[PDB]
Amino acid sequence: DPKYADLPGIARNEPDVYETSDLP
Amino acid sequence: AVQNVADVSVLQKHLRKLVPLLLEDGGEAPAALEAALEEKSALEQMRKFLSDPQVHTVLVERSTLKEDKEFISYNINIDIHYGVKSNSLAFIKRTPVIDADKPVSSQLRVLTLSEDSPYETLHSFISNAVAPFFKSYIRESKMAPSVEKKIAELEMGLLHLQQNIEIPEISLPIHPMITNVAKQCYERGEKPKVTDFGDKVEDPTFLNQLQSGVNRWIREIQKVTKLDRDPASGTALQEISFWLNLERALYRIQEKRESPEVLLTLDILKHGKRFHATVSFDTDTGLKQALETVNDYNPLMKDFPLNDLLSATELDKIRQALVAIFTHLRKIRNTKYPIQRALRLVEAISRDLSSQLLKVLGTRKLMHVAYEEFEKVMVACFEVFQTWDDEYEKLQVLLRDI
Amino acid sequence: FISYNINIDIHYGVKSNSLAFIKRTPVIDADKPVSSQLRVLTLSEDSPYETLHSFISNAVAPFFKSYIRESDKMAPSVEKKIAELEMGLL
Amino acid sequence: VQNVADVSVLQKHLRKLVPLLLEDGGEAP
Amino acid sequence: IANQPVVIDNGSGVIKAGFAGDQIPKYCFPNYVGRPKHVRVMAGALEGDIFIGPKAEEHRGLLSIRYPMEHGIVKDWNDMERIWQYVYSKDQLQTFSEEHPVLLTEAPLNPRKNRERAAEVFFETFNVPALFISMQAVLSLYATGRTTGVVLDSGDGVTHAVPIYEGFAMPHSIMRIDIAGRDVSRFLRLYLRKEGYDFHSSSEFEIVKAIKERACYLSINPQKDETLETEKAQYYLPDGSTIEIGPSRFRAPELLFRPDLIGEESEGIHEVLVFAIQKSDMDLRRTLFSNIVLSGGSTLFKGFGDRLLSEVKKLAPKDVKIRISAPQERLYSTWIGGSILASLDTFKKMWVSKKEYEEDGARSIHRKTF
Ligand SMILES: Nc1ncnc2c1ncn2[C@@H]1O[C@H](COP(=O)(O)OP(=O)(O)O)[C@@H](O)[C@H]1O
Repeated sequence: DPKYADLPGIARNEPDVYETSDLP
Repeated sequence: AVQNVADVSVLQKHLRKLVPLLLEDGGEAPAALEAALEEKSALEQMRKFLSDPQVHTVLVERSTLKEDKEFISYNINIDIHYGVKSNSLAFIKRTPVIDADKPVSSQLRVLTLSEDSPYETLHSFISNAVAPFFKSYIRESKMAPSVEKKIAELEMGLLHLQQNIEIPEISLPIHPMITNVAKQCYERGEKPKVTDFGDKVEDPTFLNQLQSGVNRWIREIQKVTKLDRDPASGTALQEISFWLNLERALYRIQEKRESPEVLLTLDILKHGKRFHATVSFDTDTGLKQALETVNDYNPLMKDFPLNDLLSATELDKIRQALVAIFTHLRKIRNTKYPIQRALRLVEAISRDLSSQLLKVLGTRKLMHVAYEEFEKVMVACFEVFQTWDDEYEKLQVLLRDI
Repeated sequence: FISYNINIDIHYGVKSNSLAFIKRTPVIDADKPVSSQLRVLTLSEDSPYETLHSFISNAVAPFFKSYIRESDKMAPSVEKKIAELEMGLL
Repeated sequence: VQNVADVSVLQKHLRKLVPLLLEDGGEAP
Repeated sequence: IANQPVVIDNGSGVIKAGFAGDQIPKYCFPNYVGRPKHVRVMAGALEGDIFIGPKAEEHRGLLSIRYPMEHGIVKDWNDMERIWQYVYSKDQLQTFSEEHPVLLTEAPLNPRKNRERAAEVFFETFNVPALFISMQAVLSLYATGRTTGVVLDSGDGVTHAVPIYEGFAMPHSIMRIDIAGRDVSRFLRLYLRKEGYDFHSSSEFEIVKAIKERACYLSINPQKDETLETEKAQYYLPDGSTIEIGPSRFRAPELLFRPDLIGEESEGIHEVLVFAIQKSDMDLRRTLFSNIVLSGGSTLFKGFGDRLLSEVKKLAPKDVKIRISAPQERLYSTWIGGSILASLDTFKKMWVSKKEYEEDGARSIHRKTF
């Protein structure tokens, strides 16, 4: 989108939410 | 500005070009439009619409006389009345010199005060095409904005004072492409998830169009949850009628908007992060507000002895209606209605009661015929008066309890 | 350029004209005269603001004046706002 | 549900009415 | 209405602006002070002396860039009014103070005098018809769609967390430590002098800011990675001089987690948020483990989120769900949340009327914002 174009940029190759290991 | 303008026969001919298809039974130059814009006074009117700039229209009303075959004939004068006894079809003199030099229609118009109500036909024709021409004129880039706002406000007030129903339905146009996806995801994949749309996510213009459509639905929510009227216009029964009507109207609209297809489209827009429409749609909800309101009033807003008043030829039955109504009123503990609105309500009904008393007592000829007849009828009236009095006093006591 | 089209698109430019019979009974039927019960609307070849002012002044001044001096019910305010809009557009 | 001016009906009425509302009377221009 | 509200996204160092319902602020620029320092003889220079824009970002060798917003708390309010007049410039807004509603962004738990003086500005100098200031956390949740959460952020020298479920009144459940990147940049400059690179000017410092925010990360294993050998890759100045990586670009931002190295007993975001969790209630803390509303523009560096999650792993007990709000446009998201907030129905009652200022203002301002 032009939203990310006209601005300095959003997240690069990394999401927002993460997750702990299985069976914490 | 015209001197050797078109003849009165030519004047009635142009008047017939506009008036025979509407104010008459179709066709060319008939005798009705001829008598309308061809007589001596009509010749002076032709000179006023062609040889003068003051007359901005030539009122050719579609008058009719029934009780024979309504003689539907046009009458061209300066009497552009509303639609109350004739369909006023005025030859709008848009230009002063509507003569034989220029065209008889390009230098004019046909403004017509239709056979319907002036406010109804005015609001209808206004909102249909009058606001569009001036809207395009102003839309081509205020005074033009105030004029368009006045046209829209006039159509709103005209439809309000004209249409007493005033509660239409609400259109929810799902975008046809999305409906196509729903059909393709309706054959055996009946639930249209996000994935099927795919590249449709990058449609901020298209999804913005849909966002705007939902915004119109929001405007409709405002239209639904925007008004109630003073508990004095006509009988209060009319109000109770629209109370319940608006209750199931709200519920109907609720079931309409609860179509999971529309909701699903909103979910897609939600995925598109257009939180604007979603949240604003949720905030405009006066839905449960109004629903709960009429659900609150709803027990007392149901099964009221309304025809007992209109079905009481005797004062005894009048008193029966009084008791039935006041006892029906007692459902207050579950409604929470205003004191003033209730006063105005009971007072309007009380004036209606007096009117029914006029309806029953107006043919007694008390001062004309046997005096004892008046004695008996007035004793029954006394019964009505005191029953209204003391039972109303009991209502007052219950109001103290309220 | 002569561009006559029988549609519901009521557009207006600097010299765009039109011709309509906005049916009082909106369902234009062939079983009866569809042109009979129709409040006509024929946009002349003049300016849209001037055409709108002349049309408003020709269809709401004496009509709401007569419906205000007699009789729907909001003809006085309708005539006031209509005359104001007509004079303002003029 | 179907009381509508037909394509030929509405076309003929609009053609016979466009000249009366666009010129000094006459038939379909 | 043409009198559309004005969304002003402040910040200790950055500020944005726009109208209601808009999705991108068409005006984004910093927060500073500037004035010339030399003497010309030949005319043809720029005048106004307090510039904001390419000329300001070009004639840096002339102006004296300062920062009145001490941890956001501004002191040169007059100069801010000048800036706000620039906000109303011929290329900026062209509107008048008495023409639009104004929504303002803020940082909590500030003295009343701040809002007082601001009300004086926008109601006497400027004369705003509808002015309102609130918490960006709500706007953040609006921009993310969530309703309940622990909203944490970082400005430039300001950091704070707001763990609250749906805007419920929990003032005792709020933490704030205002310290961030500006001093880290000065600390970077300190490292520079430590290996022979002295800098002192305002513009010079801003270039260092660009270096910092341009080149910084977080090596997850401090001691371990320290034992290893670096790269010290060099970036080049406008002239083109040595800018090595050094221990700096990863060791210096860790000071935000070991704040005692600056010589100040503090706790570090992690412990701060943990205390905020302790400020909450056991019958809600599970949701709060899921409620991880992160934000802050300074936070946008490498080795940040996931390493901080490892910090949480060391802190939080078993069974915790990572649900981090983290697009890089969280700054803009505040502005956007305020934009949608402005585009509302109840918003009319939400603001402060101008006549209310004419009557009393102050106490009513504190009453409407609470
Ligand atoms: N590349 C970057 N990575 C991380 N942070 C940055 C970067 N560039 C700028 N920043 C910082 O992010 C901060 C934005 O957070 P914000 O809350 O807007 O700060 P402020 O409150 O000072 O306006 C700015 O102060 C800026 O110094």
